[PDB]
Amino acid sequence: NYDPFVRHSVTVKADRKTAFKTFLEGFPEWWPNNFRTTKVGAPLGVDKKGGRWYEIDEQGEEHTFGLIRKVDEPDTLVIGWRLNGFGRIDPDNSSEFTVTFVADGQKKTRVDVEHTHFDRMGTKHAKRVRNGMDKGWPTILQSFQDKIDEEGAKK
Repeated sequence: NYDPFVRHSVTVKADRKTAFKTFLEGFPEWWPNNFRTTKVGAPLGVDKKGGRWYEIDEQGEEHTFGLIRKVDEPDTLVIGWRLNGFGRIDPDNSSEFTVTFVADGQKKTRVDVEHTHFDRMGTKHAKRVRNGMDKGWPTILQSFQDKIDEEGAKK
């Protein structure tokens, strides 16, 4: 991905409702990278009323934030990139990925994320992305589907 286009696809075990919940409404409460404090797992994570991904930073609530331009219910989320591992550099502006949750009636949901702007824009752009995405974002998706599995049929 990212060189041509970057796409995220996960399979949710309990409908688009839980996919959206676990992706937006619950940012820092699952089991991935989002469990570390002031990294991506402080008592906040995502702001529903304003539309941005950020946590309460220890220095004074001044965290890099995910640029939500569209919060379209449990369906689609168009957000610009922020930062994951807290050990990486990102512009906190462009990137932009359209999160498309494709609902499966049997309480299943395949999300297909179209991401194309910042990372695609060449070696160094994608290189600064890889600086801390590699052990975060893909891993987020794992624990993401895993806690969703809990909400669905793990228990």
